[PDB]
Amino acid sequence: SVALVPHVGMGLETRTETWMSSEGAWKHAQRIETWILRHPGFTIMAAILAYTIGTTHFQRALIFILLTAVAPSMT
Amino acid sequence: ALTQPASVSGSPGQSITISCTGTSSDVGGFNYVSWFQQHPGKAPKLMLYDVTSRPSGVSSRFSGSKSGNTASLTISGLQAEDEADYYCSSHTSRGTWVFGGGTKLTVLA
Amino acid sequence: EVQLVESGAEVKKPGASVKVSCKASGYTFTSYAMHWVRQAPGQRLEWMGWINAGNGNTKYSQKFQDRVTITRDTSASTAYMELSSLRSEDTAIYYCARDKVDDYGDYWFPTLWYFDYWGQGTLVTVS
Amino acid sequence: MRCIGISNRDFVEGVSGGSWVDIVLEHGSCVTTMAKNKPTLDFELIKTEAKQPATLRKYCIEAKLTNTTTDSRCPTQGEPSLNEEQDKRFVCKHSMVDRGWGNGCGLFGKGGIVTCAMFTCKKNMKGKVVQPENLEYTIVITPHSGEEHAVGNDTGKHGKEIKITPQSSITEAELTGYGTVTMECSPRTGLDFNEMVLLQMENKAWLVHRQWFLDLPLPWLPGADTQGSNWIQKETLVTFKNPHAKKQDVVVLGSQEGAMHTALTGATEIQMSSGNLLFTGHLKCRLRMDKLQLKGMSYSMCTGKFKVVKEIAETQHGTIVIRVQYEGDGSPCKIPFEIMDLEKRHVLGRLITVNPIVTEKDSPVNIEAEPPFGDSYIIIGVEPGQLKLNWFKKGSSIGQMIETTMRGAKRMAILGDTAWDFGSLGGVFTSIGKALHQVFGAIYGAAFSGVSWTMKILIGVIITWIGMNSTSLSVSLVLVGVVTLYLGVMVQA
Amino acid sequence: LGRLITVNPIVTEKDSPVNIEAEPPFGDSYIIIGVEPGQLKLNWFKKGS
Ligand SMILES: *[C@@H]1O[C@H](CO)[C@@H](O)[C@H](O)[C@H]1NC(C)=O
Ligand SMILES: *[C@@H]1O[C@H](CO)[C@@H](O)[C@H](O)[C@H]1NC(C)=O
Repeated sequence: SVALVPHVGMGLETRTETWMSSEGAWKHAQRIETWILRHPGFTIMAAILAYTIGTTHFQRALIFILLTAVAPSMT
Repeated sequence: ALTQPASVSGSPGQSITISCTGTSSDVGGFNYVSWFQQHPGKAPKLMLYDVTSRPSGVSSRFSGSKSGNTASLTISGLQAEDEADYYCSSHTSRGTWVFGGGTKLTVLA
Repeated sequence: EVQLVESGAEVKKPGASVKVSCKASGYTFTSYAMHWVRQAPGQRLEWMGWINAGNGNTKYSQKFQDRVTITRDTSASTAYMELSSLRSEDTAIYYCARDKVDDYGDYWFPTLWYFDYWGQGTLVTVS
Repeated sequence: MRCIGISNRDFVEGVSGGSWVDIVLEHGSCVTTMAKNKPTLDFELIKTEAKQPATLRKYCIEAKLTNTTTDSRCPTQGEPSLNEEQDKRFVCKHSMVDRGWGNGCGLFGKGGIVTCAMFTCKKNMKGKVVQPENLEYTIVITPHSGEEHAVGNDTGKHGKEIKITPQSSITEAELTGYGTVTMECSPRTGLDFNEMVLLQMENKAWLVHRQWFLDLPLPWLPGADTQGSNWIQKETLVTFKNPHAKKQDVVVLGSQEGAMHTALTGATEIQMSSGNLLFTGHLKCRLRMDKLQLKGMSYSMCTGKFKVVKEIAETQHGTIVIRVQYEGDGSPCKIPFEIMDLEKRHVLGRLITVNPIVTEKDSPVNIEAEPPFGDSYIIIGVEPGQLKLNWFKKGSSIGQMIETTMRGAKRMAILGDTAWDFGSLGGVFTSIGKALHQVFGAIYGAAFSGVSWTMKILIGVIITWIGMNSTSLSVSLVLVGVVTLYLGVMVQA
Repeated sequence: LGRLITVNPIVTEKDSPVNIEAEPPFGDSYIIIGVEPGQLKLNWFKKGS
């Protein structure tokens, strides 16, 4: 779908605000937060995986949060 | 086809502009814009090709310019002998040629 | 001097066949394409097609695909345009025009000064 | 008087040795130019028009499927055939179905199937591409005359409109009473339109990059095409349903014009209902003050009384404006105006509208000045009846520095390398900074092409963490991380 | 900043147009035509490095 390919953040923005500036600046954060609300078990599983593969705490956090960012992108 | 006014008249010694309009494939995309003068009972003769430039042996009174999909012909200092049939021709994208509907130039007495 | 000579006026019944001769002199005929343009009396010009004297290939307008055939003669430096199955609306003045082909002997992209010279015209009347 | 009233207004000071100043103009933003002994002007880019747009690509966006046909073939005799697939206006797909004796052939197994139907496009999208040669930039020129119907009177013919095109770099504008101004701009390098295409909806429009437009998964004809039927990759708007391997049916996918609207999140909207009007972008310019004159330098000093008809107002940049009417005799004459201290010892502020004159006694005048921080007093007129207006300015010089450097950082971020030309006078340091910005911005754009602000923040945080866990490399990493974090948080997309 | 590919541009005839070639440097480039008054200055930019 075209909504999956937005013409966003590729260096053409000027002083003028974009077409979906204000109300459109925050689809993804709220969408991911809602997905985490309604799909917790996957989030706990991802946290366990980050605990497992990660060696240091920073790597664990990076893997966990960024996996949770991956998760609703495909769905 | 090419759309242009059927008849254009003007006072002698004046400046008039006549326009030939086609489509994007022939006029608005190409520089193959040429104008031909048809004397009554005589063979056509080119007065202007490649509107940005002019032919040899033709007076500098005739000037041509293209604005988008419309090509314009401007004549400065109308005179009696300018009364003749003028045709706009364009080489279209498909490799063929298209001509205008023919224009009659009238000079007031 | 580039001189374009055309045949005289002809009259033919509808459905006949007419071949017109346009002879060009004063230049190298093989290195130039040849054009044929018609015009009804008091009407606009119509372009039939062109023949490249370098190779003899043919190209005609979409309207005149199945009725207009044009050939060329290198020896006489002339091109013959033949139209069959004449119609009452075919009565018009027919002009033969010339333009330059590229240095490769082909007529793919016409020059900027196309239709550089014109012939005197042939008048054909259909009964 | 044009800039007074807009938050996005910037001040440029001084001139070069050649009496020229490099400035950049923006839509919705403006800059005022003044010098030691020169009239103060108002500059605003209000219109950008392009001629003869060329249709690069026509995208279909509404479709309907009719005249649907299908036929099957028994297993192991190839694929089913119609006399019909020869025409490309239809959409066809080969799926796989079950066949049997109940299905009309004497062999058992999986059989072939194919369906085709009309693909007629109801509504469509057109993308217009325009050469930089066809661009036109319209700029309004407003000297600080101070007439009563000038402050923010954008709809009034008070300033002078100038038309500049790439065909003539030199555009020359005469100002009545202020000499004649030489205007130099760089329309070609403002935005490289070779990579942008004008996308047009039924009544709305956007300015989008050409490449992303070429990557849209919608049916298309080339712009030069006029048949209106050869729709390429039609399968993106049709679905062939094969529920249980017995029948393939084709249906039309819906309307993506709302989906397209969502896909234009990071695009900038324009309109071309009555011409390719664009209110987006920036224009780098060089201002030459060679032939600028001061109006009314032969008019004597005002001697009569003055009265205030509109009170002092405080702008967004610490400047003040006042409307005062001359009640005495001797018009035309110069308005007395000083920004003095409480003891009237040292001049504190400076005039924005230099040495104004009274065109007519009844007509009031508008005066702009920049008072210093704290207490300030405006002296208009002379004894008898000398007006002394008290004013207070909030803030501090350190503050003024912090928001001016924040604004400089923001304009640098949103312009790129060209921001170094905002007030450049030809200094070698300016050129060095410009070169460094070009190289750094090229690397930055190569590294952050097509990435959102949130993930920009994520990458910046990662870079700062890496820098904090490594000396020169560490400080370089934390610096690049913090600057990219600022860029990500500041960018709206 | 640049050099003329068509060395010595000449006006053979007053009303005859003449084609001129030049090789501008990378970046901002300015074409100077004629002399004051009425001198033409163009504003082409070269894309590359
Ligand atoms: C589609 O069906 C309609 C039924 O009314 C018919 O008129 C039309 O000719 C058909 N189109 C084709 C291409 O067969
Ligand atoms: C702008 O100027 C015109 C003419 O001077 C005047 O009629 C109009 O009221 C002014 N508008 C404003 C907002 O000052």
